[PDB]
Amino acid sequence: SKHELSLVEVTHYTDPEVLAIVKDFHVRGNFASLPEFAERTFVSAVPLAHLEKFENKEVLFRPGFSSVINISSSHNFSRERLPSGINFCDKNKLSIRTIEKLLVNAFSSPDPGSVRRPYPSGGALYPIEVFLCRLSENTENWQAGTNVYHYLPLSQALEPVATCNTQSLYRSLSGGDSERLGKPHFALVYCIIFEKALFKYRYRGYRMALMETGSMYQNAVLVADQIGLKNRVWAGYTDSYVAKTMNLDQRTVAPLIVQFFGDVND
Amino acid sequence: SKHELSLVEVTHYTDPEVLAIVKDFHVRGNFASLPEFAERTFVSAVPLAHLEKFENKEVLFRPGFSSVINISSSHNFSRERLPSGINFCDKNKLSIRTIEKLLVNAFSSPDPGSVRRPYPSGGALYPIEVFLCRLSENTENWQAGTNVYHYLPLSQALEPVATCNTQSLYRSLSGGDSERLGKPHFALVYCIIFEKALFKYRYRGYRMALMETGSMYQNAVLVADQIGLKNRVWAGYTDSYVAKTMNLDQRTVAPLIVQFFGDVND
Amino acid sequence: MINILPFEIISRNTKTLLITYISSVDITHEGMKKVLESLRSKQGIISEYLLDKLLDESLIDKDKGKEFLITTGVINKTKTSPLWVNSVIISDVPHLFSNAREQWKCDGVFVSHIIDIKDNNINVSDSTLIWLHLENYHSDIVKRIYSKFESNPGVAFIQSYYLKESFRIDGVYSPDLGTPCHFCHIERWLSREEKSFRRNEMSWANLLQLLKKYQMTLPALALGESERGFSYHLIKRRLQELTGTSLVKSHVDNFMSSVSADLITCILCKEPVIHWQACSCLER
Amino acid sequence: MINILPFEIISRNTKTLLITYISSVDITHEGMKKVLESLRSKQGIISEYLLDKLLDESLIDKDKGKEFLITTGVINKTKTSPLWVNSVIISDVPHLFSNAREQWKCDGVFVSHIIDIKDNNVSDSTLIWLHLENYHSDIVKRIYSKFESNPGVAFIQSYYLKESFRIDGVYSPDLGTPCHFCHIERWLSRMSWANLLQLLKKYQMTLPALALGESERGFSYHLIKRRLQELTSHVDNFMSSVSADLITCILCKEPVIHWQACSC
Amino acid sequence: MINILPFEIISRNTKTLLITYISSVDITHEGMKKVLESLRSKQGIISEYLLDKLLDESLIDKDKGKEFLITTGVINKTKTSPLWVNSVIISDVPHLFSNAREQWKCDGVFVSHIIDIKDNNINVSDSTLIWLHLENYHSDIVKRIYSKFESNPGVAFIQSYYLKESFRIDGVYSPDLGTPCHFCHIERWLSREEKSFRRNEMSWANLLQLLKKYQMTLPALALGESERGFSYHLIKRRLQELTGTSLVKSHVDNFMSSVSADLITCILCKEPVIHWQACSCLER
Amino acid sequence: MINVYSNLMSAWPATMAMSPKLNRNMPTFSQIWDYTPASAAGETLKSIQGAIGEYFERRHFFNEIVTGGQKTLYEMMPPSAAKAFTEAFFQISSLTRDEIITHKFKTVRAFNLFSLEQQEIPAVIIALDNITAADDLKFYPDRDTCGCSFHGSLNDAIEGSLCEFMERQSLLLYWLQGKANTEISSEIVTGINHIDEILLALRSEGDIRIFDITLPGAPGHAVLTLYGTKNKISRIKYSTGLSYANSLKKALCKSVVELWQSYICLHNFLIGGYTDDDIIDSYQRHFMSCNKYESFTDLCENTVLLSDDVKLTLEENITSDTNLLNYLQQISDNIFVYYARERVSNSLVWYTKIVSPDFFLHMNNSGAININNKIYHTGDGIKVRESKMVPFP
Ligand SMILES: Cc1cc2nc3c(=O)[nH]c(=O)nc-3n(C[C@H](O)[C@H](O)[C@H](O)COP(=O)(O)O)c2cc1C
Ligand SMILES: Cc1cc2nc3c(=O)[nH]c(=O)nc-3n(C[C@H](O)[C@H](O)[C@H](O)COP(=O)(O)O)c2cc1C
Ligand SMILES: [Cl-]
Ligand SMILES: [Cl-]
Ligand SMILES: [Cl-]
Ligand SMILES: [Cl-]
Ligand SMILES: [Cl-]
Ligand SMILES: [Zn+2]
Ligand SMILES: [Zn+2]
Ligand SMILES: [Zn+2]
Repeated sequence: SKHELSLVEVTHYTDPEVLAIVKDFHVRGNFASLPEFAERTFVSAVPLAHLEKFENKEVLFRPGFSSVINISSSHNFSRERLPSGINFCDKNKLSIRTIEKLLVNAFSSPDPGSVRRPYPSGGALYPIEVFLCRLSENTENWQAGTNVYHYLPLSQALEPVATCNTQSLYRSLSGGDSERLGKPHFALVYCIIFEKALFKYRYRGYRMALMETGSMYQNAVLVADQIGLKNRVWAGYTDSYVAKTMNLDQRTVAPLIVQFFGDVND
Repeated sequence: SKHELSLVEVTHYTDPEVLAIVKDFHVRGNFASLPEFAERTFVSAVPLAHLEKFENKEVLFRPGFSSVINISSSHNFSRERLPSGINFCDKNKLSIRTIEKLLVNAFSSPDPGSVRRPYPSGGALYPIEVFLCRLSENTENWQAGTNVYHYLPLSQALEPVATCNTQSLYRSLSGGDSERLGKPHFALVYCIIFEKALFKYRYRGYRMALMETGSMYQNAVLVADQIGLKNRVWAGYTDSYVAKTMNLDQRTVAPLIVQFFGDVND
Repeated sequence: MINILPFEIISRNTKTLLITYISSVDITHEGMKKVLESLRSKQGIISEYLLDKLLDESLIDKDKGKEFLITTGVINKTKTSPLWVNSVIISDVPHLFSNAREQWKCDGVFVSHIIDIKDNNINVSDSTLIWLHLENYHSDIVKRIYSKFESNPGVAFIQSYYLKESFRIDGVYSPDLGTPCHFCHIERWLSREEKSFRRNEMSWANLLQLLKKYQMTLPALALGESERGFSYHLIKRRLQELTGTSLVKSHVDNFMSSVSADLITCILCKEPVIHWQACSCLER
Repeated sequence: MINILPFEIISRNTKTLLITYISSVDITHEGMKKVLESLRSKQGIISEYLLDKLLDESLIDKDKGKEFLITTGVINKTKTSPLWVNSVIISDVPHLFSNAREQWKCDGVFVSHIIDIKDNNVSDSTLIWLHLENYHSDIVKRIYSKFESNPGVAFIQSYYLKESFRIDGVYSPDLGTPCHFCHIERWLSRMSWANLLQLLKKYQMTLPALALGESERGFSYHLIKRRLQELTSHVDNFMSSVSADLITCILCKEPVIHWQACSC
Repeated sequence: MINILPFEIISRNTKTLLITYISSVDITHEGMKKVLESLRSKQGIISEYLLDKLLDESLIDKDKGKEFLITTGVINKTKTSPLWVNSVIISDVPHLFSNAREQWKCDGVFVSHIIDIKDNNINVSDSTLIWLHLENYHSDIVKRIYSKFESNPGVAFIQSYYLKESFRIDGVYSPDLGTPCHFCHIERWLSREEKSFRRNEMSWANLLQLLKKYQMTLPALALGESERGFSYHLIKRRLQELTGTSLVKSHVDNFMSSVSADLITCILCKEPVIHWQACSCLER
Repeated sequence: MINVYSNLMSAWPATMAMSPKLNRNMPTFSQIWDYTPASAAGETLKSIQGAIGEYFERRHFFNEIVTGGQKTLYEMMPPSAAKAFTEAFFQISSLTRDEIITHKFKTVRAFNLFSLEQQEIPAVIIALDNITAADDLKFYPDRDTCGCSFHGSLNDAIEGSLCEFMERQSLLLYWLQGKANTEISSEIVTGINHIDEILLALRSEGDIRIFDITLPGAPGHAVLTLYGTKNKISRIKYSTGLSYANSLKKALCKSVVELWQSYICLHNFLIGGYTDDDIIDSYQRHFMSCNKYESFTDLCENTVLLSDDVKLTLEENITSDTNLLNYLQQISDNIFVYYARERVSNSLVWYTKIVSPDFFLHMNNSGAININNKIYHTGDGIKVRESKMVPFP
């Protein structure tokens, strides 16, 4: 509001050849991921059998050789990142205040007058937006009936986005694998405004945007761990369905990644 | 070595239509960024004058309206992320041990028998690789003459990659804007192995890879702050030149982002 | 739902061979040949009750015959209700789909009605897939169909039509799922067909065109029986992927997408299309 | 007219060996060594004026020398024209092609007769399309027996292997392109498929197409038309099989090479 | 280095007008018209010493005339030494570049030698840009040139040649910078030209082709003077972008890239190409 | 990369893939797979050409050998040759000379390497399958692909077959007697980045030796590169490579890449969790049982150098550019080239195998072999090695 930017200003520098080509590419990685398509689609090109061969491995620059320079684990002062939560339970009530701690710490400065955020961005453009999705009736809500909000990292405020019911929003965001997912309390959805990602750096802005998105969800990963929230970054969702459900215009903005939050328990 | 994966196993599931199309796209965002092209190229589509209009702003979902839900900065328990270092100085010697703290904390578990890393990855595939580039004569070296290494996050070891001289490696990585950059001590270079990023999830694996890269450099950002290192994520480099300089085969692997490290002082 | 898959059972005198997409088995049982003989007449679907009754007549263990018929590729169990209850085909050449309702039951494809575009007061149930096939294209035909059915609950549309030497099957337009409509597709194709050497198809020439009422037709070559025979098969297989007996799973990144076929070379091309900036399908 | 074919010449301690695709020869006379030395340089093109100039320079005996090179498989007469006056379609489902002769004239394709496979009582320069819903090696062999020797004749076979509709490369005795049995042997060279094709023969029964409906036949109808259109012309037009998955409707072209063990 | 840019100075009797790409100025000074008259004869480059001497003869303040000539677009200062000291053009049609060495000095383009492909013992200095232009294409010609010069320090290559109705200028092959070579380009184009409806151009048909010695030619239409006149201008402008007086900066994401021109429509297409998986330029 | 797939109904194998690699200076490894795998390493195009060529080679000698009737040895070829084959087969079987010359062998086409006279030789020696010469296996039961080669040109195929002949005859006589002509410096620097990178890798993991094991007096250079390591982290404890060329530099460079190729395939076989049930080839299962430092040390510490000084340079000499056919003929007149051809488009492609009953007929002296021939007799070399098959795949 104090720091508002109009996209009309952005669109003055847009190369439309670039925009079309980035969108055409982007859409190749969109999924059609629903329960009703589970038995007639697949996600993995590698069969279930052979998958563990590829998981949690190193590729070498000198395959077959082992002459390395070892580095001690005595230099490590961190925690182990917790296992990524699966099969979530919403037996407990979750406060707005706990969600507020996640959003403030992961995306905003401690000084509410500042503009420096806790992750960097190419050209200080910040083309990625965070939306918050209320997915459980046991989740506490700021404004009744409103289950989608948009977070303003500088203003440090929630902006109402949608009053779609809790069930629909969880249907869209969970895609085909909701059974295993369980019942999380909320989710952040990270989105690229294409024209803001492309207007200064052209094609390289897309790459810079997509990497920015990971810096964001990782701050969320790290922040969540510290306040006692299990989480899971999530890619199994129908991209256009989440957009429609969150009242997003896909010509302007698209969901890159969904991240789930809540407890895992009885 | 204990966790080695051969790419020959990966390449068994590769769709070559997908691989070609992802590479064709990727290359649109490669830069030709050298000192000798400074006066005959540009990077920004927006003129210098008008740039501050776009920097450090919010876009609203309700442009023109201000009815928000404010969240207090009392919930913030973090530090402000330090200003991203520019104009680096290598007056001081920097130890290998300080670089070892960065690599171990940002990319590896505290338990050296574990495989869980401190950032998540789609399908636990981890298609991004970290290379380390020695850029100053005052930087301490593990093995004499060797200024490029490859970090093995599970094995927690450096693997020698190149014995290119310090000057060449800094020339390639700094691109056209080395004057302002200054003299950093080292840099991490993050790289995508295309076939490992695409073999399970197809086109969506590219997006998942590029976001993973940001989770990595952000852990680096956060880790560096805590141990007293200024840093700067960096996109102004000639992509093919950094690959050649680090003896990378561009048909297999490509530099997504460079990140610089060192002191800023007299 | 137990689906019957394509197989044959052949015998001369002594030997008996089951031939399926998965396997070829030398049947040494007498009851299993009987059951296999029974399943070959059954068109597409069959009830687990009826299967058990065929097995029980032949003295086969219900669970140990089901493991046989499933593993050899004669049948498969499927447990998930689809997104679209049923389908209808609306077309300017309904003659071309006279036998399709009967025939495509063995492909596991439930098509309730073949409808003529000339009809009035055509209704459609909730959660239907509307296949609009047109040999003589006109944008207004599609506008009429969208106008009528766009707000029907659970509805979704496919459109098929010809352009130059190609047979175009648009991606699935689901207002619920937020996917590109017909007009997003046809604009992708018309830009591509022009000699610009540029992806974005926008000048002041185009801006002036947009001032006129949006109506158009397409150039396309004369169809024979064979080009229709080709088209009929692609329509069936696309309906089968979406709503029918799955034979080969589709990846999630191209399940909803357009399919374009060159009628000369017979090459298919599956492409996901973006929303046209000027189209209004998202705003509705 | 005259195409100089590929060959090698090993030549050592006075002796010289010509090896062609078909033959092996001890080259006695030294002027023929010069003829064959020179002619190794050509790539598949010469007017008899060219060839006879080379011969007469050598002084072999221009008439007989052309006889030698034709015999040995060094050179041969290539048909300046397109290779086929018309096509004929022989089938175990000829009812499927009743109107084919009438329709396909519009696409520049000229099928003269449809023929039932069940027959008894085929021109010069004829392409024979043998389409079989019920495949058996002996049915193709039967058709190869009746017309293998016809002047300028060629053959093409199509059939159904479970989910795949198969169109073999064109088998032309005159052109020297591989037959159906070359296709089957290279496939089987790799309960198996051979195990299956063995029993079918061994207990006397054809291989049916797996539940072909109208739409599959329509898909097949049109491929056959467009393939006939392609043959109405590099070597690789002929030495190329087409394979069409009936589920996914994906066509897939693959090169053909002979089996050495095969007679054709 | 002070570069002179394209301008005109025109006068009839009373009035005097400077016309440049940036501006049009009504000159009311007498010394400035003299200086402008002097700079128009000077071909391309000029020394800050000589400029000051032209200004000093006319009684113009050295810094206040330099601000005039710079801002109005008559000249500009440039301070950065290029990646390539000089250029050579090697061609099968060297006649086509007889006057190019003299002419392209006013475009700020230093071309040391026009070389015939027929010559033997052709040498090249360090940090040279080799432009190989071929009307009659053959891959072996390029192999010969790469064989000779690939290991020359600071070297880089451009290749130009015709294909179908198009004039192809490959991206810059710099062994130092690690960029795609000629063969990476021509393989991009040949896949694109085939009727596959598929990006990847690989079957067992191609695998068998790779067994034969890599040599080829290209089909292309008959060139007139005009198609050569077109080609000559594109070559100059590309050399000017790379090594000459910059008139319009290029973005960093397409500076090194290929440029393809349709000789019918006269449309340009700038495309960055990837390394061909089978090519060996990276391994050298 | 490449990534060509063919269905179960195809004439073509299920997979051809070029392997991706991080290091631009490591060789390209291309591979074909269809129910052994054929592979090749080196420069990118050559890696692909090799792998295709290796697959074509194996296919022909396992599936496509057309016999040409059924004749006795003296009926099918000239008399001096038929004696030579008789005396070879006499050693290879318990069967007697009466049984051997009355027997009608299945025949394949061949020509004499020196005179170009056409004749036939026994198919049993050429074909690797049981069905082609089934009733001839009692005479010659252990067959292999020594001297085999596939190429688009016949001169190339024969050049290839000759190099393979010289490799294996050199290797066997090396194996049996222990004598090598010379040792090249293990710290030699070739100037070729992918060769030097491999050698530097090897010296870091373990030790190498490099011996010139060429047939005494022969022109050219069979170079044998050897690797061992005690290192407990390493899964490859032992590897080897062997190539023959006119050039010592070329033969050394080829040898180093052959080594890397065995080192890398087995390494991957091992780390992948592949079991004994995956290893089918007889010579491969042997090579795996040899993966131990014993193999290296047994070779190295028993090698006798006919020139004890170590070669710091890769220079030529008066012997190395003489005529290989003259050398071979001085030893024996009876050296035959099996040949075959196929049409591919408008080209001919060619298969060849160089065969001689006056040399070793295969490279497995733990099986049934002609141990007595014009280059070796029983009791010349190390007696224990006459019984044991060389550690070489
Ligand atoms: C970009 C991205 C996408 C992901 N998508 C999914 C998903 O679709 N479904 C899922 O169950 N987990 C998903 N994950 C979580 C990973 O599977 C998980 O991080 C990985 O298995 C490692 O396990 P850990 O996080 O418990 O250490 C995703 C992670 C990332 C970074
Ligand atoms: C993907 C990415 C690329 C970047 N590239 C550059 C660059 O090329 N040059 C540069 O000076 N800074 C670069 N930066 C640093 C940003 O300019 C910096 O984060 C931003 O101006 C905000 O300033 P701060 O990080 O000091 O808060 C990059 C940052 C990111 C995340
Ligand atoms: Cl799956
Ligand atoms: Cl700039
Ligand atoms: Cl109506
Ligand atoms: Cl020269
Ligand atoms: Cl050599
Ligand atoms: Zn639309
Ligand atoms: Zn045949
Ligand atoms: Zn190249």
